[PDB]
Amino acid sequence: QFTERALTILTLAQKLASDHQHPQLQPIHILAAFIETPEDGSVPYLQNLIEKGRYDYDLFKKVVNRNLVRIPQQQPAPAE
Amino acid sequence: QFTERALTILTLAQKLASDHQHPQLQPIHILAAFIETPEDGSVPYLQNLIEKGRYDYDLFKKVVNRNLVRIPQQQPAPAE
Repeated sequence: QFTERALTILTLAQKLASDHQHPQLQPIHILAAFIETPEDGSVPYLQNLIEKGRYDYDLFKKVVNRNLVRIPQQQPAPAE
Repeated sequence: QFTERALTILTLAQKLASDHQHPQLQPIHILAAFIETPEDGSVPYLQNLIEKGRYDYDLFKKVVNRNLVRIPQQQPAPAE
């Protein structure tokens, strides 16, 4: 099972596939789910394990957004 | 090197330049490091040398925070 923080990320990932009418929920959306805001003090964005781990978040958001654009749309009901 | 208060205030200046994705770390950031919040009780901000030294500290607050906003934003690689 999931914690409130984790379940929120899961939920948001699903939300994002629906919001963007995507047929599939991908790591791109879960990555998008973490970057809720651009807040410097937020663990989901810059206090993040990814930021401190390996890939920079200014570069990260570009990767995530590029993929959200590349992933094809549906007529909302077929999302995910 | 620096002591705990000094290394921290320098670190904060450096942190601000990278958080706001600025092209250069400068006097604005170190002033911002000192002017962490509007609280006069903050030892780094008003009961500090800043109010006691005469300078109209409200001006530093407004100019410095305004400059954190006005200073051009960059990609993570050019940040700081």
